[PDB]
Amino acid sequence: STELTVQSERAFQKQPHIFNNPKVKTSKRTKRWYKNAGLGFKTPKTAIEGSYIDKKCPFTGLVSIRGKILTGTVVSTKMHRTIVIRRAYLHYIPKYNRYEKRHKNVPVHVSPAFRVQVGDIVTVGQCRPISKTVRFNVVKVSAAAAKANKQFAKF
Amino acid sequence: GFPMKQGVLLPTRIKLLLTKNVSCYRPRRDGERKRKSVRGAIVGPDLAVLALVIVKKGEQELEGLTDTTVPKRLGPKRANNIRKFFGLSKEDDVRDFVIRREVTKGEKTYTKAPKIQRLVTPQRLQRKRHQRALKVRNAQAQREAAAEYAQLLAKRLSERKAEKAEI
Amino acid sequence: PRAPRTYSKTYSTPKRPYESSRLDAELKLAGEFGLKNKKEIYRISFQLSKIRRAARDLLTRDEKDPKRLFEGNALIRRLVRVGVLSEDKKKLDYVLALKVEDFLERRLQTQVYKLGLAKSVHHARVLITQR
Amino acid sequence: GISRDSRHKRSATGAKRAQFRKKRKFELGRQPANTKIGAKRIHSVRTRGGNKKYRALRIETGNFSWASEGISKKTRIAGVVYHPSNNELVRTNTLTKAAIVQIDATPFRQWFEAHYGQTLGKKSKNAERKWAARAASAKIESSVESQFSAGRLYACISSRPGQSGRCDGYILEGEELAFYLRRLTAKK
Amino acid sequence: ARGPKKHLKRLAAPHHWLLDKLSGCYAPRPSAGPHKLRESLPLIVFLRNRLKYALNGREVKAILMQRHVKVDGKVRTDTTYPAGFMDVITLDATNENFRLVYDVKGRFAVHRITDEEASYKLGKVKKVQLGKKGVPYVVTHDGRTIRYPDPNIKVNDTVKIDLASGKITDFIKFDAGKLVYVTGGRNLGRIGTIVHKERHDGGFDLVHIKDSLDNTFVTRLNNVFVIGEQGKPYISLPKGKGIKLSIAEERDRRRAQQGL
RNA sequence: UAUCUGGUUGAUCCUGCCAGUAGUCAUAUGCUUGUCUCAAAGAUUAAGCCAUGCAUGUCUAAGUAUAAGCAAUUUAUACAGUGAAACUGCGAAUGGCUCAUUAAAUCAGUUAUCGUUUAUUUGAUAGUUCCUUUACUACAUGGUAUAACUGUGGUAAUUCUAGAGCUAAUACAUGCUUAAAAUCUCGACCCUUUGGAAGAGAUGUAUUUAUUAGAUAAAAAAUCAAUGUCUUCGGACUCUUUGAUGAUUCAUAAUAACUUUUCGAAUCGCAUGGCCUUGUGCUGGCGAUGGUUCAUUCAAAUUUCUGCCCUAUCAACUUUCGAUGGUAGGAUAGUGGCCUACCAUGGUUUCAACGGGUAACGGGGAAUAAGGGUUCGAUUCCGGAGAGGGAGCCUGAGAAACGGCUACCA
RNA sequence: GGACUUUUACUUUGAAAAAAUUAGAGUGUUCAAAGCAGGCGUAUUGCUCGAAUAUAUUAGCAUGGAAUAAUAGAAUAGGACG
RNA sequence: GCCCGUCGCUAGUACCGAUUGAAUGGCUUAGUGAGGCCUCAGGAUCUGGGA
Ligand SMILES: [Mg+2]
Ligand SMILES: [Mg+2]
Ligand SMILES: [Mg+2]
Ligand SMILES: [Mg+2]
Ligand SMILES: [Mg+2]
Ligand SMILES: [Mg+2]
Ligand SMILES: [Mg+2]
Ligand SMILES: [Mg+2]
Ligand SMILES: [Mg+2]
Ligand SMILES: [Mg+2]
Ligand SMILES: [Mg+2]
Ligand SMILES: [Mg+2]
Ligand SMILES: [Mg+2]
Ligand SMILES: [Mg+2]
Ligand SMILES: [Mg+2]
Ligand SMILES: [Mg+2]
Ligand SMILES: [Mg+2]
Ligand SMILES: [Mg+2]
Ligand SMILES: [Mg+2]
Ligand SMILES: [Mg+2]
Ligand SMILES: [Mg+2]
Ligand SMILES: [Mg+2]
Ligand SMILES: [Mg+2]
Ligand SMILES: [Mg+2]
Ligand SMILES: [Mg+2]
Ligand SMILES: [Mg+2]
Ligand SMILES: [Mg+2]
Ligand SMILES: [Mg+2]
Ligand SMILES: [Mg+2]
Ligand SMILES: [Mg+2]
Ligand SMILES: [Mg+2]
Ligand SMILES: [Mg+2]
Ligand SMILES: [Mg+2]
Ligand SMILES: [Mg+2]
Ligand SMILES: [Mg+2]
Repeated sequence: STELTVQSERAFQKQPHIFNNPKVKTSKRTKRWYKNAGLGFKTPKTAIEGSYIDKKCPFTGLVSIRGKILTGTVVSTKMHRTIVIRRAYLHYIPKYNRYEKRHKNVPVHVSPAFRVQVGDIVTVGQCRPISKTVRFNVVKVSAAAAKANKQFAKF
Repeated sequence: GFPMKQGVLLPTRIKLLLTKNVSCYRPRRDGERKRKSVRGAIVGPDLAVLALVIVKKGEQELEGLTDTTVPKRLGPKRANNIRKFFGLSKEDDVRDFVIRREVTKGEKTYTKAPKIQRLVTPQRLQRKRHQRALKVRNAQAQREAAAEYAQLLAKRLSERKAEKAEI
Repeated sequence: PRAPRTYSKTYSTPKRPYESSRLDAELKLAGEFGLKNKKEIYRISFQLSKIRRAARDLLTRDEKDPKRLFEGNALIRRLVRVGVLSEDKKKLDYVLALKVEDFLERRLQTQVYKLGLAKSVHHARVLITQR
Repeated sequence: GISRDSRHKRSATGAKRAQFRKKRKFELGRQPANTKIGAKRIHSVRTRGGNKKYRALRIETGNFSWASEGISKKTRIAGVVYHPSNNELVRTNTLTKAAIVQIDATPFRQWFEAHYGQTLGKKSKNAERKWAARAASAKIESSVESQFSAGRLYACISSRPGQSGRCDGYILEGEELAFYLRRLTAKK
Repeated sequence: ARGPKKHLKRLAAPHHWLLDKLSGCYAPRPSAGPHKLRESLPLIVFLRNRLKYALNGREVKAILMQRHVKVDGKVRTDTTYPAGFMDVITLDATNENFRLVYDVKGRFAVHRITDEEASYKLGKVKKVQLGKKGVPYVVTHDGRTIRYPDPNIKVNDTVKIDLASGKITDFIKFDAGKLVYVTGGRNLGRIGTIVHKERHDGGFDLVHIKDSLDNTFVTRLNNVFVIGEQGKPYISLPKGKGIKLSIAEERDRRRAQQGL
């Protein structure tokens, strides 16, 4: 989420230990650190191009992806910088030798390097407990908008 | 029978949490504390006994007090304590100033002295010598191992530069 | 806290309690092999019962399946070992046959009688239990 | 004691949970140092596994880095001036991580004027050499240099006094200094 | 539950020890040491249950306190000292040397080795880090730290270790086609070369293994212990040579040697 | 190891249940009871209550012996054998018991720590400690204060203890030391260059902060500021050094400082030997105990994915006084609304949330044999939880401990 | 090493996998329930086979299949390749 | 022939019901609040600012 302001806190937002020396006249104002999260997830350009802070960003932040790599589909984007995804799955019930639809909602952090919207399929990588409920971080959007522009006005 | 306890103030009894290292309590166990009654440090007619400690003798002699005298049980055991209980400098050599206690084995009187401690000895000096030695000997051996590696690393460079000149 | 001593029982009892044919059938056996119990027959029925079950199972597996080959062979050689399974009929479709009497015939009780040495199954009992 | 379990606390669904087990000491918490300014007072607390933490309560000096000059100096801590977490922390002058302080300037002044021979604000041989090498490097920065004239430099505590007994930080600079000067007056 | 657990219920003992069910209740608990609990062979077990030298546990302490047994060169006097795979056990009296190394059934075999081979060992390097003051060290599967290894030495290579000294005297890279001993899993005990490695970034590389009977199987990396070249092992293997036969093949062997 | 029979009618065929039949690591009770082996057993109700006894203590050649203890001989006038008491160290967090609580909790299988603590075992690991640095610091080794004990006492009464007099250390508390070298800052001077310099300080490890190195996605150029090494004095720089991971601000190192300054052996047992300038000189064997840091091993703590019985006569639930998320802090061993402050309005639900019930600890498993199933698991193994109920906490690597303490209730 | 990849179910084979219980091999506890022993000689100075295998399924992991059943695609061309 | 209900007897079960009835258990507002821990102080005594 983030959007705008960036310096919109009581505390000055900065990536830790990424010093920019005022004496040295640089042409980009703020030096920015990023990383390649691994498992072949391209660190998107919006992160390197970015100016947002977010210490829970998998590419510009102090977290790491390790453990489960799940996909699910976005079902709520009301929380600032974090989303909820629904993970469907059929649960096999032996005696009847058939299945029942089940689901689980899962809370995941979402870097302002991404622009997620309800409906997208999203791949998320497990990280350290990031909050009370969140153990996951949006790592790539295997979607876009789900054809939004293709319902416009009349001819 | 409850004891007085210095510094309570108060002239009665109270119950206190006591710890290690304190009057009127001996801990049975590590970190044990026990809540126990204690008598205050102010004297009243409720005391069975006072404890008094003569500070100045008087005009006349108290019977079994001033007129009898009782020798300390033990003598100095630690080296320098023997020194100070005789004032000797570190020249006199202690072994002859250590106290010796006579004791009869029927028709054999024996003589047992302490066991001086922190006595400077050959065996101690031998172990001081050794320790200082090991540090240095190790240290020297530790550059060698480093130097042998630095070589192994340097003459690896001259194999990845003679390889870079083969092709 | 010590490993369980394991156990299990060694007989099974007829579902139908009072079937007159099975009763005569059982008694005859008892009077032939010097048994004292319906249990000494109950026991063997149970032994047979599992042996057959094993064999039924093995039979459902493909011819020359490893388990079948290995575990069938074993069971056959175990049966031939004690003289219950004839040399000819040595391939488990006849262990699938196999009667109770084939088993009772091989008890020390009977063997002690079969070559004289007692001249009555009961003299054979008494001798054996008497060292 | 203070407990850091999650097992109090409702579930994400909003469910109430039963008590499962009693508090253990391995989920324990202790109370804040709320370390204040002046006259050293530090107590050690024995933490898990052997191990000491040092609980600064009262502190008057810290070790403070002038990052762009690549040096650090120990100064008196004048006082707290801005805090993003709780304004009470400022009013009471409580020292914590992230606190904005004023410090002393005079140790940093003495160094700078000895190292550049320039003096802020307003004759040896090798000394002359070294100074002449420098400059084109002594051009400070308006918003830092002006602070020296007051004898007081804004700085951000970067250590944890309740944890380590140290009250350390860095001089504010550039953008970060811009940010709090704004807050200071645009709240002054 | 409040602290380090100190007993071991017989039945919770590892199976490759071959302790009996009854006669007691507890098994020995491996002391802390060079080898993990569940992949170890406590001295008590070796001196009594394999070698049959002791009858009591009481006589194991008696044997040991005279410093008869020594492991990997050193004496060792702990009854339940954790001996393990590749370690070397020596009885000076009785002039006997042993190496601890696996069956084909996954057990630790009693394996007599010669006096010379009895003075070195192999170590899987488990990690290679840069240590304090810039000194690089390796760490082998039995928890030795060795300063200044060969720069070419990486994790998963095996390593030949003096014993008399601390030092390395040779190493073998983890390459396609190098003699391998399998230490864990079902295929514990099997031996054979290496066909190829499955990668799987982020968890459990797989190592495809073929033996000298053109028989193939797989294990997690973790379970693969390099020990030489196709042909050339760097230690002597137990009889069987880690080949594993079907229950049929093993039946036929055992009933082929039948006529007294 | 795929079987049924009796009972509705006058008789009949059905539906349908009652009854019969068989097993039960399934309990009780009754009658009866000779032999072998095997051997469960106060779970169910009352995690109700408990007289008495026992269930945790522990010493190697190798921390402390002046027992006014025993022993004598055997070299021992400091000690030296043996050894009560006591100090010191370690252990008492294991084991054993029970099943009250507990329903997304526990637990299982499967994960994670790039999210931490870790006594011990094992393997590595320490030349730096003082000081304006010639009249110099105990290192051939610095300080007392205590038990036991002696002796004077108190109370009906306990593993209660007071006043007085002694004396130990691997207890307590202090406190010296070692090679050479290189790199840094300063800099008395001298002389104008292109500039150089004697000599002065600093640099163990750990702590805290800030800063930098930690390259590598194939190749090349110009310029600014500082400024390295080699001149055939216009200039060149030629070879230029790099660890791991899927991934890091990783491992490791460098700069400026910081600290009521961590560690850097004032210890013990056996042997007594070399060496010459003959000082009781200087050296020196085997291994104990300790010690900082890293590794290892025994662990721990959290943790990902999925899986629980009945219930809608429980449909909406969650933020009171954190419910869901963001920033900062505080606290923790450490992540995290764990807690606080500011800010926002989120989070779960017919794919059953939330609530209620459970005569519910979970699992490995048990019973029943066509198959599919049904029912059970307090209970020999793994995990969890508890010690009459609650809470608090001391010691310690480890306890929110109960054969530990503190408080309240009973 | 780079640069990018519609998404699922199902099925296969395999890894990871506690013992005890269960199924089951070997062995004459005198038989048997058991146990994991034991068996050969120079029975005077020791030789030797063992202590298997199967099941272990939902979920997660890894591989092969591409039928059956879903998902996504280019129509205001904001399509595809260079 | 069968057969329905009121009414009467004996015995049993469960329902309703004044008693704003009673008991056990789990949570819990408000008020009072032990104790240890942490902290501002204190200073019997006892040392070289510290205990
Ligand atoms: Mg929001
Ligand atoms: Mg001494
Ligand atoms: Mg406080
Ligand atoms: Mg043990
Ligand atoms: Mg991993
Ligand atoms: Mg009738
Ligand atoms: Mg009739
Ligand atoms: Mg009629
Ligand atoms: Mg019935
Ligand atoms: Mg009970
Ligand atoms: Mg019971
Ligand atoms: Mg009752
Ligand atoms: Mg004596
Ligand atoms: Mg226990
Ligand atoms: Mg004192
Ligand atoms: Mg100490
Ligand atoms: Mg570069
Ligand atoms: Mg690199
Ligand atoms: Mg680092
Ligand atoms: Mg001599
Ligand atoms: Mg109801
Ligand atoms: Mg937050
Ligand atoms: Mg709201
Ligand atoms: Mg429902
Ligand atoms: Mg219950
Ligand atoms: Mg159950
Ligand atoms: Mg159970
Ligand atoms: Mg119960
Ligand atoms: Mg407990
Ligand atoms: Mg009770
Ligand atoms: Mg309560
Ligand atoms: Mg308790
Ligand atoms: Mg206990
Ligand atoms: Mg499978
Ligand atoms: Mg098995």
